[PDB]
Amino acid sequence: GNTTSSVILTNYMDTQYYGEIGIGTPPQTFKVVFDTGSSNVWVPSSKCSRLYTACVYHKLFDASDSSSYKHNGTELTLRYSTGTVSGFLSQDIITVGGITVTQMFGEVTEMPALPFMLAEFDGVVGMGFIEQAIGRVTPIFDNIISQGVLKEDVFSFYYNRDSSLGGQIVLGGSDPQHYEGNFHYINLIKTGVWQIQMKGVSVGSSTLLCEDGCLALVDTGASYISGSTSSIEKLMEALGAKKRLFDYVVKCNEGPTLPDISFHLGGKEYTLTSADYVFQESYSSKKLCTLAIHAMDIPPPTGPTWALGATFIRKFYTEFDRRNNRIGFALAR
Ligand SMILES: CCc1cccc(-c2c(F)cccc2[C@](O)(CCCNC(=O)OC)[C@@H]2CCCN(C(=O)C[C@H](O)CN)C2)c1
Ligand SMILES: CCc1cccc(-c2c(F)cccc2[C@](O)(CCCNC(=O)OC)[C@@H]2CCCN(C(=O)C[C@H](O)CN)C2)c1
Repeated sequence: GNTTSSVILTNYMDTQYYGEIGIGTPPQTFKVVFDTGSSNVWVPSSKCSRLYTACVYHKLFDASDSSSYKHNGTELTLRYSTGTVSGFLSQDIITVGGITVTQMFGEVTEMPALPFMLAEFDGVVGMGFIEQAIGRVTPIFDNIISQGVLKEDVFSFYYNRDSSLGGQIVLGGSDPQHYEGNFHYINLIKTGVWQIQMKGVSVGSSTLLCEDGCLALVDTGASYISGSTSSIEKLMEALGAKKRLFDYVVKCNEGPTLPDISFHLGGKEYTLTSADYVFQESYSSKKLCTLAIHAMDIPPPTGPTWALGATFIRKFYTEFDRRNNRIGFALAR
């Protein structure tokens, strides 16, 4: 097949990037985040108790409203760093862009208030490998490969700066409009996860972290860049940032003067200036500005690892290659 189809993404405050997918006949619309860090697709369910407030505020899937719905009903539990969602498995036809697929997805009957009452998205579409899929359910992208409609077996991500297009994901290729130059490709350490070897982390001129090498998970569902607590504690100390309850902050006036942060991947230096990784709401010295970096300790086998999230993707257009098991990087525009 020659097909390459694009899905438009809505950018909410440079934290949450989501798009729309139909489910069933007639299609039921859902706002979903496309996450390379998880392999499962799930949406809120009409069987979700209203005692969970998230199921009131978000859109619910009604199985009996779709004639293509096929019952499964196996228990499913997904674990994130934030907590757990629970539900049961179902199967229906899912539309993404111009592509339709019959897909096994979760129907979530348990949706904790924290985080999900802060979610502008209804659900998640896992772009990860089947190796990470709870219940070993075929991921959506694998079902798309089987259809052989794609021009290529690769898919790419584009995240924009809030201010116009929000963001775009392309299935089957990349969009030259949103990147310049050529892609620099880096192989995955192993199949089953989107992760690449990182040869170190630099603050300004000196490389202060990840000196002997570390893991970098490219995560399209990650809002920030996240490293191990040990790494971050040293990074923020070097930047002079102060730890709040949630975030790391710096005096808003000092933000533009913070040094650059470079990530060394595939022998090349990937730099993020203070303008890239700092939220500047004001430049006043009397206000504190949030940093787009924080600490998250990812448990093995996946961790300990860095996570390169929207902060990183925003500057660098990312191509995910299934056929060759590699990740391309190009300057975003
Ligand atoms: C479906 C992923 C997920 C799971 C749990 C909570 C949230 C969530 C949330 F409900 C409300 C606000 C913010 C978040 C996140 O900031 C990411 C939001 C969507 N990602 C996006 O657009 O990246 C461009 C998360 C907050 C906790 C740490 N996060 C993760 O661990 C996400 C994993 O990297 C991806 N599976 C981000 C999102
Ligand atoms: C703003 C203080 C803060 C710090 C750290 C985490 C949260 C948090 C949280 F606890 C629970 C849910 C969602 C969030 C955030 O989505 C960021 C999550 C990080 N994800 C990640 O690294 O994925 C790999 C925030 C939710 C509100 C909007 N956010 C902002 O950063 C707004 C800033 O105040 C703007 N200056 C993100 C909040």
